Amino acid sequence: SDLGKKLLEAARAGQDDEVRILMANGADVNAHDKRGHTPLHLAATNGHLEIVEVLLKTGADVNAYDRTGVTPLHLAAMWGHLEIVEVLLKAGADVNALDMVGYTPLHLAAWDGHLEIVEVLLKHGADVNAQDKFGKTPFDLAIDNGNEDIAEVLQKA
Amino acid sequence: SDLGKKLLEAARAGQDDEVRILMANGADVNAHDKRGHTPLHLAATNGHLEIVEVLLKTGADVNAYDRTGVTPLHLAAMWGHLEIVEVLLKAGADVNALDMVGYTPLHLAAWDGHLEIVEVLLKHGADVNAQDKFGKTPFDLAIDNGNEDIAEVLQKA
Amino acid sequence: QTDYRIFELNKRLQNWTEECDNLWWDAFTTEFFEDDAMLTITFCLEDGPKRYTIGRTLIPRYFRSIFEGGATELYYVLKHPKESFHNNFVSLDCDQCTMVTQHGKPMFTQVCVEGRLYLEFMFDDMMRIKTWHFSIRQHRELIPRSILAMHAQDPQMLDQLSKNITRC
Amino acid sequence: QTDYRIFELNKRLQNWTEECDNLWWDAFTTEFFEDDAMLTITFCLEDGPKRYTIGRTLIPRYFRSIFEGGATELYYVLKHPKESFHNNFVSLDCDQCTMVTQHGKPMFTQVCVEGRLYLEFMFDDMMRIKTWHFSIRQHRELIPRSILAMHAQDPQMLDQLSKNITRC
Repeated sequence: SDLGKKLLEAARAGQDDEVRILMANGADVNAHDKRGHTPLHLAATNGHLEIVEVLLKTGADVNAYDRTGVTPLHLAAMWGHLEIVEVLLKAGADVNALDMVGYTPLHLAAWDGHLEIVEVLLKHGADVNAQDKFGKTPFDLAIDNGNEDIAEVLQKA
Repeated sequence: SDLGKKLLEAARAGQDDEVRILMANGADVNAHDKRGHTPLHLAATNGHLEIVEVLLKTGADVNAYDRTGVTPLHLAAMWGHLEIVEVLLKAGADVNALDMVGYTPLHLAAWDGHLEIVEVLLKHGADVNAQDKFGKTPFDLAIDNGNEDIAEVLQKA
Repeated sequence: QTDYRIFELNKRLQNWTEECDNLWWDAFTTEFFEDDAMLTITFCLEDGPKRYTIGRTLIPRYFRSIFEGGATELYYVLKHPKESFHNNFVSLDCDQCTMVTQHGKPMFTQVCVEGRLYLEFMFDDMMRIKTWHFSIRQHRELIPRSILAMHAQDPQMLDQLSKNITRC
Repeated sequence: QTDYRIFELNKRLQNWTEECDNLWWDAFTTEFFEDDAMLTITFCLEDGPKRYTIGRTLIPRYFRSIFEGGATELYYVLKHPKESFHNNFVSLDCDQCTMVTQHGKPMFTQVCVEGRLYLEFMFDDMMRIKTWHFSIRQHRELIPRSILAMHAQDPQMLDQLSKNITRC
């Protein structure tokens, strides 16, 4: 509750020492704000790898979805955070998880334009054929946002 | 009243034929709006010389002052209307009339930068020494607004 | 009044610095867009087809990208927009919208992307954007007059300053 | 909210055309300024002294003059203004104000005059400007990149395009 908030704040600001004080003072690691963002969502968006690892280790839900159906793996993939994408898949993050729009992580990485992040998702069995609300595939999104390397790859599966 | 308005409108839009229909239908030529603008103020600002002449002829007050103390001669001088400045002086317009700010016509012409308009005012006995609310003279205003011809002249009186 | 909302949007964008984190773009998108918002950009018909259509999760990532270019300044200028009212929502159709960005520290280029912007807004307390469609006609780039003085006598440097740094 | 008032002011200025009469400038000044308003402009300290101080009767004539230059477009950009409240009035101190004008049909130059704008506003229903002080730091002129492409090979025409068309 009270501690709930401080731990979202600290997870956001990548404040490693302050995440430990709170977790030791009993902060809920599956605490959520009005959006349905968890520490994991926040740390995964701002690229805070060490906080991702330690939250996952203390039972943070790898597959927690916000009110828009968005998971940390969606966010890591969209914002182009390689190491966090790898750590989340290993903690069991759903590679073909669907938000309210029908976006998968692959869709979001196809957009962001991170070459390796796409291959890691494809290696972990991302659906090359997944259609968002607008009938667009990761392929399509990579043409749209002008990532022609990524689209070569996506033309293979 | 009702007709009052149509005659301000027509005086503004320089609509010569519509000023005659109204004057013939009894429109008050010293009619005024919320500002205290008369047909004469309006026609003198938009440069409508013929309407100025015909209003002056049917008893329009040459020296009517709006709520800010502003006369048609102030307005003609500020907007750079030579023929209207000449017609107003001949109908007896006060050449050294003061608004709420202490502006004379000469101050306003000193600003506008109309070389002849200044000399006509000076010929008609404009005060070269008149000080606005800010202690500025027509001279000063012509330096301020970068009219160095006008200021040569004003350095003489 | 919809026009206040795009003023407030330009005002928020002023607070952006290289120092701002990715979650700033989410809080920004939460203030001005609905949870199910849609955003379409149709690009100059001098190029090929080109047409973003993205939902809410990608909108933070779209706006961020405008400043990945070197843009350090973004505002939308709406000349003579049409407000219309309906059952659930208000439309704002602006045929003369300019998206203005300024590149560089110091400023070395301004980019004006001119087109029609259509917005639908929720008619509630929050007045957030349901729909955003910007169909671009053209883009022009302006450079300081000073840069031209500088390189007057450098055919090669004038040849490079001739070239657009963006596509639209 | 004072910031809405300068949005409304930029919005009104959009309605200006060569086709507008001198009394449009009076109606404009009545909507945004008090009957006893004061307007000060302090010009670039690279030149001499230069300092307009004018009362209400000259304010219509001031704004008109901005478009006598060839300017067909005027708006004020306020980056991070400070609203403060007092007994009779609200202050708005904006250290990062840009006065933007665009010259020509078609546009051939944009003029940015950057300085501090201080406003005092009547705190009543009308929220009109009691006081207007703009102390200018600098001005820069931007030209289309296209104009530079055009005259690449014309030393003389590039020498003329080098020169500022305004002073501030």
